[PDB]
Amino acid sequence: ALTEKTDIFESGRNGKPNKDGIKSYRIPALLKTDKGTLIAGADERRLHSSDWGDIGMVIRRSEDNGKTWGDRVTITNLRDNPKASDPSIGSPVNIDMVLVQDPETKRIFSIYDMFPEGKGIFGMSSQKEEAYKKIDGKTYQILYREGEKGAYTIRENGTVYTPDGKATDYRVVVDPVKPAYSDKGDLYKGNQLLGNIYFTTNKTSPFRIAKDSYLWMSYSDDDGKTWSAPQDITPMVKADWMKFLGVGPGTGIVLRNGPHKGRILIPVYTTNNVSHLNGSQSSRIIYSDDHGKTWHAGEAVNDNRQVDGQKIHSSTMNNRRAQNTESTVVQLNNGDVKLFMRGLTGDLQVATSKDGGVTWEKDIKRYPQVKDVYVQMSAIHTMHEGKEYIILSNAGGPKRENGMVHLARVEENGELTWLKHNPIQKGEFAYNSLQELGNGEYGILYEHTEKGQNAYTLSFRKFNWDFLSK
Amino acid sequence: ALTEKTDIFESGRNGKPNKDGIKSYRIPALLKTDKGTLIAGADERRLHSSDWGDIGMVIRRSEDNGKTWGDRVTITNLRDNPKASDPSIGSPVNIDMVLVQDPETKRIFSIYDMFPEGKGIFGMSSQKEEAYKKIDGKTYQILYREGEKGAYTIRENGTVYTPDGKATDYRVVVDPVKPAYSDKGDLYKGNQLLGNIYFTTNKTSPFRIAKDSYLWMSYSDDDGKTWSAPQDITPMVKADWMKFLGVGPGTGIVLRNGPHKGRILIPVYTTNNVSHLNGSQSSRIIYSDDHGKTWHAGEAVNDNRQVDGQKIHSSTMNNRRAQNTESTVVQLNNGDVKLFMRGLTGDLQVATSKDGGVTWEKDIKRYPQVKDVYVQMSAIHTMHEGKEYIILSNAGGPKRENGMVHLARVEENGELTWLKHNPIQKGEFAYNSLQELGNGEYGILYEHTEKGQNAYTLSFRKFNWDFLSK
Ligand SMILES: CC(=O)N[C@H]1[C@H]([C@H](O)[C@H](O)CO)OC(C(=O)O)=C[C@@H]1O
Ligand SMILES: CC(=O)N[C@H]1[C@H]([C@H](O)[C@H](O)CO)OC(C(=O)O)=C[C@@H]1O
Ligand SMILES: [Cl-]
Repeated sequence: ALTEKTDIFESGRNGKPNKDGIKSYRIPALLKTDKGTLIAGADERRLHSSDWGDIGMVIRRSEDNGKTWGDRVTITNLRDNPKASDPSIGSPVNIDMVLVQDPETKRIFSIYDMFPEGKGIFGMSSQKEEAYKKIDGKTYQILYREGEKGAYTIRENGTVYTPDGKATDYRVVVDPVKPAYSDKGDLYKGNQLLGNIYFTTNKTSPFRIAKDSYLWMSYSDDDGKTWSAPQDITPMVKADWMKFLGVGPGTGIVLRNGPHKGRILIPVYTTNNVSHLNGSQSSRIIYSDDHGKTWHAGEAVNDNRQVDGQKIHSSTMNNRRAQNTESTVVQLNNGDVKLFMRGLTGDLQVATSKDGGVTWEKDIKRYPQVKDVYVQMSAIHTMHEGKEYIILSNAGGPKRENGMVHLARVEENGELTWLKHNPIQKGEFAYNSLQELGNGEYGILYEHTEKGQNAYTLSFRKFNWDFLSK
Repeated sequence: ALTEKTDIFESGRNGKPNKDGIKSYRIPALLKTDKGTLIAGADERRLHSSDWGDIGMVIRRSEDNGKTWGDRVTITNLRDNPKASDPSIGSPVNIDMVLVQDPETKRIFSIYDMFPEGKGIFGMSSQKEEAYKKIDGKTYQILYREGEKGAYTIRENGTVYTPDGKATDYRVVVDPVKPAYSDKGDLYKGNQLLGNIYFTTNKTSPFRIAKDSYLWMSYSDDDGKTWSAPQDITPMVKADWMKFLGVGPGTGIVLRNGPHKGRILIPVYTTNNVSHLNGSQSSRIIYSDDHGKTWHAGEAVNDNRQVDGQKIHSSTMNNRRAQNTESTVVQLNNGDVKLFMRGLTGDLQVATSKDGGVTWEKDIKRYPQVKDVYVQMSAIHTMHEGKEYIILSNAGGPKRENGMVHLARVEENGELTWLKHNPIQKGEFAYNSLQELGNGEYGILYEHTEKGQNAYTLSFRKFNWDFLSK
């Protein structure tokens, strides 16, 4: 059996905003917390549906295990540029979240992309501006002044600082904010405002950050009810050559066994300056061994990998077919990590790691039993009456439609046997996130539209083992 | 006055190897030391005059102000691949050197390029191979093993470690090297010599280093009679995005003024993976503030540089004309650093640093009164009775011909106004290196051909100044 859909994030209708003024909801993430709570995350795309604009990172909570859901809690929404001529592209952007709970600390992390005002990924500059500087062993974000060339950093209490190293006070950027963090990056000269460092057009202040892709994180210590101010984790994980670095949205994992047990894995992907979105999309994970304090980049699956007798690297590649993008991560009972990667083979592409996410084996396994129409997927480990299984959910196709939940037995070394492919949602079907619910039940937050819904409405369903196996 | 042609590094004739079977000599570097000694350095290009093959770093000394010269002392020459099916491209390569002396320590530095077997610069791999890896960092050089993906590292005493971090113990590379350092890189299984980590063709050992460009350093404390084993400085200065990193050959300086007195400046240039040789050649310096122990990279002249309306970076640029390659550096008495860069404008190109070679000013000064036929140049600071004077020497044109010596008056602001341009050599003329001999006398080692000489024969000329004035 399978429950009827419960709509958790309701988008507007026929191009028009909903009751709150919001046209679109988008990128689902679902988390089952130690307290038994269900946390549902999404992009709140106010006016409109594209991969940019006024977008907030929002969650909702359920305590009755998915029956009823509380209020929308906004984690982060950066304030729009009020003097931008095109308001649909006139806001700093947060986009795509990953959720994970550290089982030791009970801390819940939401990691998500950040772009200043622009078209977030489809609006990146073709030239690099340095985003960060290491002054005397400490890393500070850079600022670029109008007309002037040179450093400018952000130190101490948001006190700016000239390329001279002179504490040119008057100037402060806010980073211990305050309201719902919409005032992050606000620039003051005195007690009076001015502008915001994430503003790109028609600026009322002289300072902006570098035009780049960024990676932010916020945490909750009260089961998802209140969230910390965004931590900029970018410099810990982003290399000099990297153009884009963003999350593979959905739900991350904590390793439960082997010598790296307790390691947090967050799926991510990069583009390089050689081919950007045309032929360099490359999956990897970032990880933390200290309960979310510091983060590190693992190697890309495409690093030192052989395609057609020629080795590639994610920093230099230009090959459309060899890309792998958004991914979903799972650990086996034998300690292996499997990375299910969105790609362009029409097939399920899977990478294998032996050292817990850092390095990847030579070959990408392909399963013709599971279609991939170039859309996000979620997969989870689950134990049923002995051993062992993985549950994977994505569009059946052709196109982003006919939602499928696929069931595989985990064999031996460490092989997968696809046992059944059960339809879960007819009509439009895109992004989705699976969770184990306890007691042989499972949950899913997925993208789907009906009856003129804008794109997308995010909906929840429970199901049991019978729905999966017969 | 001007002294007649005095050859130091004699090339061959009409495609014949000279007395010692060395067809070609190339890339002059001239240094006068603390004891008054002159050092002349060259590419010992044994097999041809191309930018690859079997090349040794060699010097010849003079105690008598360049009257007569001592014999050849090989700094470094890596042994050839005896199994390579083409000897002309069948050797690990060293190429281009900078000479410089620390005034306080008297240590003389030779900084030069290195490539494994191949066409060094004209034969670089299309895709990135990681060359180094931090482990409890601790940075080690990577080895790749035929048939396998995965690190392999060179650790203590040259012991090869497996990608897992297990000692192969058996496998070891020669790091403290002995002979002419010709055994550097040799790979052993115990006392069994198998091959060399710098060979890339028809290999006899299982391991090779990354196909990349490297930057090596040797030093002598005995005024140039013996030299240490090559030190690999690459990982201190070469960023991840960099394809090529190599020196602007000739002679370096030490800062004598300002808040950075004692800093050693080595001119270098980089390429990127977007356009490599076709549009990315970018001049910068590397420097040492601790007497040549540790090195750091300065920012490129092309970093955040407004050109043709747009801002570029050395890591992302594709602009042929905006390139700046080999360069020579001088400090002014007001503390400014000037960088004369080989370019493709036909003009002389000059950039200014006000923080001792790290950052560069918005603007590149073009001096039409001075020609540049896209070839290396040489410049030195020199006081004579007044203020302030710089000598710049290069080709006259059209083509690599007519050795010119130009003089400029260093104004206080501090621009420079050119006074006279005097021919020092007729015929075909290319690379050169200038020094200050004292008593208002100057010396120049340069590149020249006559009587069917293989190119080049590298000749010396001593003289002032009435040549410059009158
Ligand atoms: C940060 C961002 O833009 N993420 C978006 C992603 C990305 O643009 C694409 O993977 C580029 O190749 O595309 C999609 C999509 O519905 O297909 C949704 C994400 O919101
Ligand atoms: C590292 C190296 O090869 N240096 C060479 C240099 C280089 O190829 C060029 O600067 C690329 O544009 O070319 C020349 C030259 O004929 O002028 C001489 C140098 O030996
Ligand atoms: Cl602003």
